[PDB]
Amino acid sequence: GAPCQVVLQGAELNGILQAFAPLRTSLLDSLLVMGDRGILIHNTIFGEQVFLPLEHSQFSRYRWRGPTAAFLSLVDQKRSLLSVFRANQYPDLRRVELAITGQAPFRTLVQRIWTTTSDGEAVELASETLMKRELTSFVVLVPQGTPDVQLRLTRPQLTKVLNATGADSATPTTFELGVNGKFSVFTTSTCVTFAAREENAKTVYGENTHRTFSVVVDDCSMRAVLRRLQVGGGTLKFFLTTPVPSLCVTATGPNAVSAVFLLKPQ
Amino acid sequence: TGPTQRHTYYSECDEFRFIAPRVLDEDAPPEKRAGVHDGHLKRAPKVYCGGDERDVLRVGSGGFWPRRSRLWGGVDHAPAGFNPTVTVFHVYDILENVEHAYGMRAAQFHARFMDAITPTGTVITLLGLTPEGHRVAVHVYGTRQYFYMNKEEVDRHLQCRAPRDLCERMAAALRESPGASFRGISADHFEAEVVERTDVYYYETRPALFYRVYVRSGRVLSYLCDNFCPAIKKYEGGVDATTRFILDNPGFVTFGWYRLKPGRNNTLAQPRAPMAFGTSSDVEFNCTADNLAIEGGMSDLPAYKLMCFDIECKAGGEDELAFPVAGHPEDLVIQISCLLYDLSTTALEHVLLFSLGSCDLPESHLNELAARGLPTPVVLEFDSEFEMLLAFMTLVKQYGPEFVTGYNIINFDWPFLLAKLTDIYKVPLDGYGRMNGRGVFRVWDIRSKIKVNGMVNIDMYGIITDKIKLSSYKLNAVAEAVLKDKKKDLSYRDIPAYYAAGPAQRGVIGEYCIQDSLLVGQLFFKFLPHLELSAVARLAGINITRTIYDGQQIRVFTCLLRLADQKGFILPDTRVLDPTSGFHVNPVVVFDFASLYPSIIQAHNLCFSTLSLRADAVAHLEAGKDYLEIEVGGRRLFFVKAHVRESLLSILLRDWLAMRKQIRSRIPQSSPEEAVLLDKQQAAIKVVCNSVYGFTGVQHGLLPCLHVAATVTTIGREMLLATREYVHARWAAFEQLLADFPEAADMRAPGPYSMRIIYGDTDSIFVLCRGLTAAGLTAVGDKMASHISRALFLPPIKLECEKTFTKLLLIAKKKYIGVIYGGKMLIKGVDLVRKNNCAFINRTSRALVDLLFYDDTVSGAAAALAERPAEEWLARPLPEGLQAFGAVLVDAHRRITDPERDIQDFVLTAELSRHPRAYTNKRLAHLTVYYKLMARRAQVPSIKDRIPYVIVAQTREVEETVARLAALRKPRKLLVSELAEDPAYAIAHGVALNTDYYFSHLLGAACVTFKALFGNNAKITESLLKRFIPEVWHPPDDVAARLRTAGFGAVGAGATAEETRRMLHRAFDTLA
DNA sequence: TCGCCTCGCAGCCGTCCAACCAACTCAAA
DNA sequence: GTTGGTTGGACGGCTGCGAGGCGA
Ligand SMILES: [Ca+2]
Ligand SMILES: [Ca+2]
Repeated sequence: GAPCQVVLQGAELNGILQAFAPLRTSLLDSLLVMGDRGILIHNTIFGEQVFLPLEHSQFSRYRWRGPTAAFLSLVDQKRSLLSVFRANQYPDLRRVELAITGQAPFRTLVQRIWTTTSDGEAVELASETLMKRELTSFVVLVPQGTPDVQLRLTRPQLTKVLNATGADSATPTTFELGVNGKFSVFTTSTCVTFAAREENAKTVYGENTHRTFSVVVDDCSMRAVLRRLQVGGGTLKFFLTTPVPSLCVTATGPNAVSAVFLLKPQ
Repeated sequence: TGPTQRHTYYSECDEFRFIAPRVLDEDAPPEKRAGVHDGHLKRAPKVYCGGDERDVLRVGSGGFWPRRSRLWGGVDHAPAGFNPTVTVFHVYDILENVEHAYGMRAAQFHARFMDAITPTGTVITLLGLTPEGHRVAVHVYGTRQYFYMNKEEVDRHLQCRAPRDLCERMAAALRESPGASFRGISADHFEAEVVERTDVYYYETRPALFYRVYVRSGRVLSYLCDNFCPAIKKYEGGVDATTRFILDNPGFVTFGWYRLKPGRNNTLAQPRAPMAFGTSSDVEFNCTADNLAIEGGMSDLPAYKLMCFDIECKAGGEDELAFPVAGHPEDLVIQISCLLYDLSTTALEHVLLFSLGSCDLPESHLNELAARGLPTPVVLEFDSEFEMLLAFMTLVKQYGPEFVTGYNIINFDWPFLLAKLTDIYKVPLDGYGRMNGRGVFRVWDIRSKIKVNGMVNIDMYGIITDKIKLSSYKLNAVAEAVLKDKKKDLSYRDIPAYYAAGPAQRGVIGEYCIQDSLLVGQLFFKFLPHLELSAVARLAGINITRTIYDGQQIRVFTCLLRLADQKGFILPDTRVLDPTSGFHVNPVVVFDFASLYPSIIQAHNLCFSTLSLRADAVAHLEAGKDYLEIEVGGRRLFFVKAHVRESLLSILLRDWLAMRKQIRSRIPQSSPEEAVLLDKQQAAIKVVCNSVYGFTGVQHGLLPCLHVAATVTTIGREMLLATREYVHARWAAFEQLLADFPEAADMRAPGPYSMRIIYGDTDSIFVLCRGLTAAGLTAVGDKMASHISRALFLPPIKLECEKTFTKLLLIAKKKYIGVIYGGKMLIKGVDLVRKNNCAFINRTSRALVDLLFYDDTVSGAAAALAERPAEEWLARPLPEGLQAFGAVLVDAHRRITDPERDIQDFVLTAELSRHPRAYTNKRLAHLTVYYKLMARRAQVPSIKDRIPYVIVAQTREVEETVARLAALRKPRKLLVSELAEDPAYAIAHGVALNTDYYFSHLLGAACVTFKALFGNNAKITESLLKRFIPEVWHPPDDVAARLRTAGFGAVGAGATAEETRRMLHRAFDTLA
């Protein structure tokens, strides 16, 4: 049997399908990084770092052995390993398997697909099978550490923030958290404000609300990226104790997708 | 008195158009050294040689070139009392001319010859040589062309009651002709007679009464046939007097030995007086056909001469590197090399160099020629183009080389010379052949053709392209390939510079001109083209000139005409075999039908004369037994069998094949020179036999019968299917094969037995023999072939075992690569090493092919691909054993990016057709390189020359330098056009090659061949080949630096497995 | 009256197909 | 001729933005 085996059927397959539903085509060209803890999907959208961690526990069965494997999601520069998780690409989808075989750095992933047929017969779509050898060498740089501040925004609150975000490099935007727990985002022509609090439309729940800060971002990318990914409300995660500060926005809907934006040094 | 018929070549000349390069005025100031002088000059044309000077047109003792001339300008320069007795003479050519009794009244011809040309008659002139090497012309009198017309049709139309009346009608139709160019003709110029003949077309055709009409002139014949009674079909009006002379005199030939003999009333050939000579010959005779006999036993060629010549020209316009145009007065012939050989001994006898301007051959050249034992070059110098060209044509007329050769002389040298002579100078050419005037001397484009009366032009370019397969047919490439004689070339780009420099450098031009003619002479005496052409001329009953230049049809036509006349006829004037592409590691036996189409014609008695489109034609005959019924193109056709009526085509083929067998039997016992002649003969017979099928199929050809042609192919197709079904039925099991061929017992290989046809073309079948070994199989194959032949087909149809492949890639119809049992590789219908590619792609492509065929691991794995449809291989691991094939691609990929790599392997090249501003598609790699050369460091430029280039990676500096100077008259994602680079620059700066460009062209090349392994599906092939290459991923350098300063951790890379694992655990914790 | 959500239209980009130029021709100079 | 870049246009799948309608 294959050393590494991944299965999605039933409830777990439904969970994954729901997670991918808002993401549309956004992740179809991506790096898949596979290890014991799950599949980390990585891409860049409008120059910004985008991640989707699919935890091992979210799969019906998950077994991994040997080193981390990385795969480009595209096979023969056409079909994607993640095309199976598009909302309506396989209407009768019933089961998906990943088998990874061979030895590093030359292992092959095989993806197999089943559809429930009349009377609930699980028939394999053999012609839709996908095969991919791992990247023989890869480097990916990944977020680490605990954020200094976390602020959870509902879908209306985040869309207000994206509207307050600057339209171009010539009109940058500032994110600030003040001594009184006032959180605010502003630029040359507009401003938005919220009352942050530790875990009523202006109330924002969070962690380390007492840690005041001011940070700036030049790019309009944060609005474009988070709309592209269809983020329906999310946690703003601020990383401040680094040479370049960073903001990670993690979605709170069906998708667990995250975009990371570099912040102007203080 | 002077000549009876005026000599039209120049024997005197005292003014001419003087054209010479001004640079020859090496005393003149630099302001007047460019361009040509072009004006008339009032003096006799002159030639200089070795410090002496002579009039070009003077004949006498001290000439600078050899002569084989008796008359010059109507003066007899023969020795005192010159009167050689002629008995035997060789004929190499035959002319056809009209003479008129009135014109010849002052010549002293015997009455019998005058009567034959009263008032006009066709004279057949045989040209050749006596054993003593005297040039002879023998004028044969009394041959008349003739055609036939149906008596009933003519009588019913013209109300004719007697042959007298018909002659009046024809004479009247010529008197009344447009342009009046026959007024003077009368019914006396014709003879009509009633004969019984049969139209050659169809079995049911009854013998009928025809008028056979004799005419005295080909001109007259051609008009009547194309204008007289157009509703009435003419027969054999196309047949020339030479053909009638040959066919109506049994045994006569167009090339061979003859004897003068007494004729009927004890008549003898009459020697002409010199002033009545029609040609540049030593002796001339008048005779009739009864004064001639073929001389048996004599076969050696007499001492004919060969001239091998080559011209050099100099473009004289604003660009000295432009191709010279004969109509441009300033574009000059500047030299002519002329080597004269004895064609019987092959000895080189004279080396002449005609030079416009003074010319001193290099001492090294002279020493080399002396060491080789060759004649010392004679250098003929001239002040002008006209003087030189006139001297050359003077040599041609006076020396009269019966055979002329060179390289591309038909398509270049002759047309260029004759354009100069005809258009610039106003020289008539019609006296420069053998005839002293009014002879044919003409070039015409189709490539191109030449006809010069009495002169057999054989262009070695034609001979070599028709005989040897080469990457280039440039003379130097040919000399390397054929003579193993590697040598240097002087570029046309060099000529203007050498020419201007002086007599020593013009001498270097001369050396290279001489060397070129010497090489051509070697090619000529290697291939001996005159011997094969003369063989065909003799067989076909046509002259050697028509043999060279007319098509295949006339050869079969003339032979058919001979037989048809003998037989009383007159000739009227006008899918299961498809291959599944794939790779076979089981042996493939090739069965080949021997001369299939000829054999079908003979076996099935096909002919014009056996065919019927009507059932009532053969209702008196027994079906099957007496005729073949066959559906062809939707029609029912009948062909009666040989015992009902024998096919004329059958007879021709049978007799030729019997003759060819007799000749090939005599060779093992023949002397070394006999072996050469017998070999040429048997080869001539083969080419004529193989043309019979084609002859019947030419719509609008001489004597078409598309019904015969179609029947041949239809029977062909059915025989191949019959061969397949017989093989399949008779040898489905090994036990059946062993019962026929018991030696097959030891031939049994381990796996399942099968014997199936996998391919078949027009005349061969490929039989895949699963479960048999390749070793005994070629021998058992020939006994299979014999057995099949016996069981299925009529003699002389023969199936033969041709070869056995051990490995075979069937690509498509007529495309395959196979290894023969002896280990040799055979490639058909594909090129592996295309000229558009760099050496890297060509070498790697060939290496992949060699691996498929010579690594059994790869071979067996490649065969295993056939077990599954092509799409399935996308979804599963490929057969184990293809690993090495993948390794070649990975190595090739790695070799592109290697900093230690030879740039020269990756160099492409493109010429500059014209200045870069004159292009429309200005995005071309070589134009990008042209402007980069200019832009950076004003690197050495180019014009009408080959620019080498390499395709380079987009290293940002290329983007910055993309602003080319062409604007003085893309900014991102650059085109291949823009990423082109000078290889010297690329070497000097360690620039990276474009991996995508080179590797995609390698995968392209691979998909031409290996696509057959995957259903001929190029996209799957490309995908599966691309999959072998290692993929890597990294963030860009700037991004990576930024993310590291943002505190991002590294995953994969050179980190340990544990570091990577832990880092991903951190990622999942942060991203959640 | 203002904000949010949904639907439609426009711009976009990648794929493919057909046509056009141009080089080897190509070999003589 | 034939082939290889290129180019320019049809078109098909997709996402974003703007406007209109409905609900609070
Ligand atoms: Ca030549
Ligand atoms: Ca030449």
